[PDB]
Amino acid sequence: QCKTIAHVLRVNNGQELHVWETPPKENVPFKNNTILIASGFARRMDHFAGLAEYLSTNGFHVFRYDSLHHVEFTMTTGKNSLCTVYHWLQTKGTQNIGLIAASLSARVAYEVISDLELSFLITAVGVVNLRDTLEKALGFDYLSLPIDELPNDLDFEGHKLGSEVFVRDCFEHHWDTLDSTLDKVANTSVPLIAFTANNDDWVKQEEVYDMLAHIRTGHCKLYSLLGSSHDLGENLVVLRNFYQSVTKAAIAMDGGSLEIDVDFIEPDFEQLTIATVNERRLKAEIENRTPEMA
Amino acid sequence: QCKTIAHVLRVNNGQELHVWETPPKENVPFKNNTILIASGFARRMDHFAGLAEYLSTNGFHVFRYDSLHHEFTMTTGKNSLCTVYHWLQTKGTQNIGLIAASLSARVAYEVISDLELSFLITAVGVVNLRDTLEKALGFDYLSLPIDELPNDLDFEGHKLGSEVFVRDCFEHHWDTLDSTLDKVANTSVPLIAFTANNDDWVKQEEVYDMLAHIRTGHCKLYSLLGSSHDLGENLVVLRNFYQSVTKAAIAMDGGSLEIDVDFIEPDFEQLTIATVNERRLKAEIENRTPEMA
Repeated sequence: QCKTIAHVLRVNNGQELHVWETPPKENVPFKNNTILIASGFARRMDHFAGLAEYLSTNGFHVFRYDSLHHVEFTMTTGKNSLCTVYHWLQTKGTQNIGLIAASLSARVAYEVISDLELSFLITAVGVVNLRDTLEKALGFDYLSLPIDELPNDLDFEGHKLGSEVFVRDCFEHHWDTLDSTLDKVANTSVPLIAFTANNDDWVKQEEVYDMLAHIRTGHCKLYSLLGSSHDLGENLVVLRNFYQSVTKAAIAMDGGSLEIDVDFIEPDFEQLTIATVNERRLKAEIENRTPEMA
Repeated sequence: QCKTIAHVLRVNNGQELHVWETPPKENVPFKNNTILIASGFARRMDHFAGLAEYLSTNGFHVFRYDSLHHEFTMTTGKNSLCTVYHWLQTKGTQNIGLIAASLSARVAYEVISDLELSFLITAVGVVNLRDTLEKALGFDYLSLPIDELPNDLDFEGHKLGSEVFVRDCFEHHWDTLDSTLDKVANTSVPLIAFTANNDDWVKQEEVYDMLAHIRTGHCKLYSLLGSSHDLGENLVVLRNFYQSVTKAAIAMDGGSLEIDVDFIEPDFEQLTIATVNERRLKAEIENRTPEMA
């Protein structure tokens, strides 16, 4: 299989998380930052297997990770998965790390950017206002209901969510408002490029600009993905416009720049097909792997 | 003892609640409405023993109830009021007025579009729970993650266990002014809201804002003489409290909202005896047959 490695990280409470590692290609120029990709809610995106391809063909050592589980999700479990993989890279010796995150995973990333030592953060259609996005996505503001009148589960695809556990954590760990985001983002030093989709009914672009406007370093940029809505896997043109945008941003930011009109090597359909089928091989591999304690 | 009867209601889940009943004085004109008084948080107010005195000396049959228990959450407050109301209903009592003050008045505004009450009178009643608690406790604790909260919060004499209380505020939407404004909006119950002239804890502008969302328009705001939020600051502030609410209960029992009404005022010996009767009631509640409710 192209040498992508399956890792099982076993966090001390009986929780497990899977990490998919893809090494850089043999003779491309050196890339200083290791890339972390939050690939938990990315079922419909084949867990970003093709983005890891686009990045290793361009020189990056990639780690993709999913969510902690106990053999349902709250935003705090997403935050703990990212902090677990991150401390494991640090102890394997990795020092320079960039992070890419999209949609709901981007809210989890904005939450720790004033606490984590990251070389950069890139987000795509990232949610800044959880309550408003979940309203737009589900057709109703379920967070306005008494907790005990909640439907048993909600379907926010990427996955499905147990309503009470998840809504209780929103309020208790204050994930819910645009202000909780702006408070977090405010004192960061991490460079950030934010891609918004053009026809995105779920993430208000003005709210993204407002969040960028609170980053007191003024060291950020917003760019837009053409003719896309929130669904980045809508068709193959919207998908590769995401892949190429995020790869030029990873290359620019790896070199301290925020201007993304940069050159890159693009995988062809055959390489991308091999990466898709090679994911099924990895899923079977991870069936029997030694957990690594964390 | 003066005639107050104690009762212990046990609800179907093993929580008890205490109700103190004072019948009207014998030869005074009939009063159509029984009065319920939320008295759980009124330790410093001697659990409203003298307001009951004032009221029964004027013909009202009064019930005062505490909070359900086997710490407190606002929903426990709402279930305690709903339990006693439902219990009085089973006794065939039909016309029921309610008096609530401070924290308890928020509980009262939560259910006033669901209960058939003849009227509601509130004193220094909180319309915006998050803002009052910031003012009372010095800091907005509701802005912290639940796991960084202190063990207890000391609110107005009573200690509040912080995790269970803050979880319930968000979960049952007790926290904002808007939640109050939604519950109050379609009410048919007449309301007199008394505010204190220099209350730091409750903003008068927000009480007027609440009253202004009551579509029927039959409500009135009157203000108490001095008072800060503390109705038991001194004997003058306290008697202005007792006196204002007695005129409002008299006037509203006859469908009026203007309180320049005559009333009978207990003297000091009658209020003292009510205070001592409270010790007597508190002791014998343990040798009282629980009533199912």
